[PDB]
Amino acid sequence: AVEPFPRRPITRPHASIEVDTSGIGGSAGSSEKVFCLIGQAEGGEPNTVYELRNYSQAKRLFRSGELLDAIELAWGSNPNYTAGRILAMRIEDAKPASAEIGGLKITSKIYGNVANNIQVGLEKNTLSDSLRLRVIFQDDRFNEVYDNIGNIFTIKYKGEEANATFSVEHDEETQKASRLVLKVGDQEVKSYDLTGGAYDYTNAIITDINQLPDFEAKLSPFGDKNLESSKLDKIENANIKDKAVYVKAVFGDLEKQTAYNGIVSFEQLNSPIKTIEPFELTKLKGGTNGEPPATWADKLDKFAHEGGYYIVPLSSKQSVHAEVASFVKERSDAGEPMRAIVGGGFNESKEQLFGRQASLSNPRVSLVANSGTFVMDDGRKNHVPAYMVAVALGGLASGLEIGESITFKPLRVSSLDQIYESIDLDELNENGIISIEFVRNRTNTFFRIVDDVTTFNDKSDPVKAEMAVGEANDFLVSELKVQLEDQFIGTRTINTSASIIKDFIQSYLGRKKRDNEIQDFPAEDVQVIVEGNEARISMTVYPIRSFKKISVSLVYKQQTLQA
Amino acid sequence: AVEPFPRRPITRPHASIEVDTSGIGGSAGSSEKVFCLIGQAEGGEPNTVYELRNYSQAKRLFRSGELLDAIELAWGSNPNYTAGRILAMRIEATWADKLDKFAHEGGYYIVPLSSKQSVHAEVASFVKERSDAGEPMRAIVGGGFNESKEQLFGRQASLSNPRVSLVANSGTFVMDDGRKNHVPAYMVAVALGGLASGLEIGESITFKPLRVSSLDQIYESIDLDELNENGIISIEFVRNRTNTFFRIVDDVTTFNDKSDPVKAEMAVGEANDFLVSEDQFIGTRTINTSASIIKDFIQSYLGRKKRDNFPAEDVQVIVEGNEARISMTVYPIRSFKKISVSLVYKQQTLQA
Amino acid sequence: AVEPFPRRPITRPHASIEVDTSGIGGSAGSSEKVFCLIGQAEGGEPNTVYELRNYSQAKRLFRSGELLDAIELAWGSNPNYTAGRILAMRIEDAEPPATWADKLDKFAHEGGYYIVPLSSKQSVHAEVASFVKERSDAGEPMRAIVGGGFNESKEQLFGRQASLSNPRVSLVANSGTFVMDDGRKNHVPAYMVAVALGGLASGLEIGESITFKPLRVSSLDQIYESIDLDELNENGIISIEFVRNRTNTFFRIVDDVTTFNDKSDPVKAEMAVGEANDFLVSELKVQLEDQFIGTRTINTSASIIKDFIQSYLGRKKRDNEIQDFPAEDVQVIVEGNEARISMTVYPIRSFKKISVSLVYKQQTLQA
Amino acid sequence: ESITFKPLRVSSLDQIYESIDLDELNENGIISIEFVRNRTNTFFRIVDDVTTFN
Repeated sequence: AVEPFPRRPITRPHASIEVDTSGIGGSAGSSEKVFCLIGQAEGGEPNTVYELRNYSQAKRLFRSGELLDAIELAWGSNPNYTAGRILAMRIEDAKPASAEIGGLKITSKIYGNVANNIQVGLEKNTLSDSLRLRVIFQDDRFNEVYDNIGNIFTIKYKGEEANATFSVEHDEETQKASRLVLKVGDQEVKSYDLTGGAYDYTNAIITDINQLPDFEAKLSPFGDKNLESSKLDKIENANIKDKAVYVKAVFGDLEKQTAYNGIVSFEQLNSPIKTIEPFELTKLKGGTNGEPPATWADKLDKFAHEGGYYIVPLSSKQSVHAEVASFVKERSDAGEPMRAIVGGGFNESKEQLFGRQASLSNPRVSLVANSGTFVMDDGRKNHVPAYMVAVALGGLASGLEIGESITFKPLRVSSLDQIYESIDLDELNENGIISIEFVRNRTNTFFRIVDDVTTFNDKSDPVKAEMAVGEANDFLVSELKVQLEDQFIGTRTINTSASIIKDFIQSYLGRKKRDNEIQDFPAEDVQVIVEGNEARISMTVYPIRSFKKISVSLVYKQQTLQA
Repeated sequence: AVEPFPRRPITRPHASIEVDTSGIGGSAGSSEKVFCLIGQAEGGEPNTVYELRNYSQAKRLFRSGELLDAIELAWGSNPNYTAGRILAMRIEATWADKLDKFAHEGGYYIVPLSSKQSVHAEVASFVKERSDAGEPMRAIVGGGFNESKEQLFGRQASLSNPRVSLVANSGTFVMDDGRKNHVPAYMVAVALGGLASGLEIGESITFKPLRVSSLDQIYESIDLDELNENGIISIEFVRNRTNTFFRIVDDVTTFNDKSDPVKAEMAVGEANDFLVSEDQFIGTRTINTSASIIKDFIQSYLGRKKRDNFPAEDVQVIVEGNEARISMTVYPIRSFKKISVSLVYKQQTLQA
Repeated sequence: AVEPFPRRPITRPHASIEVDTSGIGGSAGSSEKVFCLIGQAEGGEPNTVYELRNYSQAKRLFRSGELLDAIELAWGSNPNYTAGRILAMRIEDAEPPATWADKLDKFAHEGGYYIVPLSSKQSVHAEVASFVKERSDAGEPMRAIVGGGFNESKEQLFGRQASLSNPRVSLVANSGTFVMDDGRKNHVPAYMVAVALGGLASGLEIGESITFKPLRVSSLDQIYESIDLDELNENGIISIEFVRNRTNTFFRIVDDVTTFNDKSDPVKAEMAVGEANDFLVSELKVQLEDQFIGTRTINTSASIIKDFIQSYLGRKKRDNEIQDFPAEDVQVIVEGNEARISMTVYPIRSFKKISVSLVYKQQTLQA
Repeated sequence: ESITFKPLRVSSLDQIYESIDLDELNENGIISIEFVRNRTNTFFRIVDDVTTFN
């Protein structure tokens, strides 16, 4: 916008400035082909989608389940490309482990049966007049102790009068601290309202009370403790004259110090409220996975408006493949383009692959034929069903640039269960099924992805037959819609508007040409007509295409040499 | 209308502004061809017409029933076309009293989810009662799971009506849950009604594909001709290619007549239902006239106009009772059903 | 097609994209000839059609039988040309079959053009003749190649060519000895030579003749004299000539004359131009049908159909499947239900006569 | 100058209307606020400046 300085106008004689920032704002680059996986694993909150950037982060969320192996293959397969973000979700529902003891709810922050190995125990430190809390968990070699818990600050009375007592008033409605009262003799000397105003934090009371001559106050010796004064614990007539009485909050100190604890969260039982008391160490119970869900449809819905383009479900079940096919379809039609890549079981006959391809013909799904073995970063050599190979292909396709085909690219696989003859790869390709070719004619022998054909049979339209072209189309039309929306909708039809839109379109297509996301655009074909409430825009685009045939015609000719 | 500003009139000295807005009014275009369904469902409140806009909303209102499978087919046969609005009603016997509720819901094609011929006759009567009013409609219907040609002919003859079409074939659709759902032919009629609703105004379903997995019966060319000539729609299994697919043979209507396209062929009937139709000089300017000089005058006029911008053989004039009716012929857009190629082999002398 | 983005419409203020793919969508190339064989064999299930691509695949699906030799000759006899697909079917009753008409029908909607039956019986020849006629009339053009037994006189050959005078059958006179990749030399009936000729004809480009193409055989049992070959050529029987005057001796296929008795029309007499006609009509039919039927008769359709036909015929000219065409004879008339289309084609003919006129003349050299 | 597609600044909305819901209200001439979600940045648009007139 043009910005007025000052913002508030003036009607004296004055000067004013009007600054235009529109020349320097820039715009967003090409969208990330974020890659989506949905998988079983231990650990992590169910039905929650996690953005992931490092394998370390993944292995902290997910604990060695098949989802983590899939993430491993997804990043690790082709290291010469920049790593993308991953969106991961845990299929099964899983209860956290819990216990009830000592006036408290104890709850795990992890979910699943592992959480039943958590155990916690609470004891009196009779030296510091405090609690001491033990937390121990074996699967991570985790052990932490929190001590001097409960003491927050102290008051000493140093007047010459014999009688001086500390007291905190209940609020029976809420069980909060209503007021702080200091008594000397038969009267209050000073008192504070704790659940509102200037004294709603303990540190401010400590600051004020130290001004009074007879009283002095200090924080706990250990740590650094401050609380909303509402959480002060109920204390009556405590004889601050004889010794410096420690003021306490027990649950508040537990909450505050455990705030950064990643293993256990605590809540208090109720109204009457139970006194916090030490207890012999107890295990958590009842943490378990449920049965695997019969439908994934309502969970795949969670990826909606998570801005990621390729999905692989970690299952071989045709029902799951039809589910994800439908989800891809509905998100595409709603204007959030998607694709899915799919694979069979461990080793399934060529008839079964045609069966799947016929039962699931859709230009936004791809089926991977081969199954094989990978070598893991753990050093295992493991045997994996073909959908894990589809995970590897998805990681590659999300690593390649927009419209850069996975056709005829190396696959970092150790071996394949089926190695197909030339004619079998011909037939699988003709049926629109992706296969992996073992290249034996070279001295170095390696595995190539044969082609990026989609499961939609009709080769006639490249936007349907080929993944790369459909992807380039989807991103083209999506970035057109979103940018024309945010740039022009609601703007006034100024007499120049058609020229401005033409310049904007030519700028956009210039960028797409620069980045090798289109072959070219004939800029003379960009035409804009503005008529009343709308603009109609027309443009010609030559799409970018991978080579898939080369024909060489080689003609021998004689030559006469003389000297 | 022209708006006065101020709205109040004034007589003391003043200015007033009259605003002609009429140069800007719009939205005068057609309705879309909203699609209509009636049939069995769970969950929905019976005999209430619901607008539906996506399958999620359908599964939210209706559940666990053949109406939701119908809505699925209604958006699944035409994936490369706009998924428009659908109107649907759970019906919990006479059906007219229910069909009355659609009377002022602006939808053009209806399908009853039933094979019962009484239902089809009721629906044809409803379509008649609406279309003779200001709001045209059509219906599509189908048989059961397998009916003979003579049964189909008997049904078509009993249901012979220029706004009803019968579909013969039945088959299997792959649903989005992956179920191989075997369905009676009236669900194929739902699929065709969905396609016809998706197509443009006066496009035609002939030679469009049907995304169906298999058909219960495959008709050879003579049987396809028999059904077509009887005004029954049939589906061809295209076998002449490795890329086999299923093709809608024609958009014929159960009223078959060679003498009028508009009643024989559904798409031209729809065009007539949606087409749009588009200067005076008075005899006091002349002492006497006749149809001959009226014709020659209007020919000179339209000759001047077409020079600035009509064949004398194509304008008719009748004068009666101080009134002259001038009737032009006009040519609407049809769709090809026949291509005739005459191939002549010549031969040529080359020389060098 | 043209498609909206999004697919579901929006009412509130928005932008929407409409995208057209016709300019990049491909088109069907020139159709492929595929060769069909029906044979006595051991091996896979009878009365089903196998597509075969490799001799190894064939030698797994079939073994040790005349069908496998026929497949071998079909690929081996045309070394210069790309080895096409073969459609092969073992036949046995579920013992010798009385009739093959019950089984030939299983080829009907396969993508196959040339048939050879591996038998000498005239009844089988009539059956395949009827089948090829049936499928052609149905709109799936085919041809049959036919041959006799081990050794036959001209009388018997003329009798057979009487029994079948037909524009879609060709009779092969000669029988001979081949040499096989198994290191074997075997005398074979003339229909195995017909298998070789069908392999070559299906390998050759569309509209290219087998006349004067070489044939590869160890020997022929009947070496016909020049008058004998002229006699058989007049009777529309294909004969193999032993070239002897050249230093190199080899076997020519003399001519591609069909068994049809009237030579006045070459489209009926000669296999090559009949095949070119069949493919031209088939491709015109199927492409115009899927292109235009059901489309709106918009005012410009008279342009668009002419442009389509001119493009198609330009493509046919490019592949040398027609000689030429006049562009201005491509004419289209539109009436409310019907497109009426006119075209002229100059078809492509093989040279079968060359006449040289040589005029000796004097020149006066002087210096 | 129209308020359509101008931003609006609010901590939250109690009713988040779906796309079909917003189309319904826009057809009825009721102004509605759209929660933009597909962008990385999430913000509230004023959908349209339609008056209540039918």
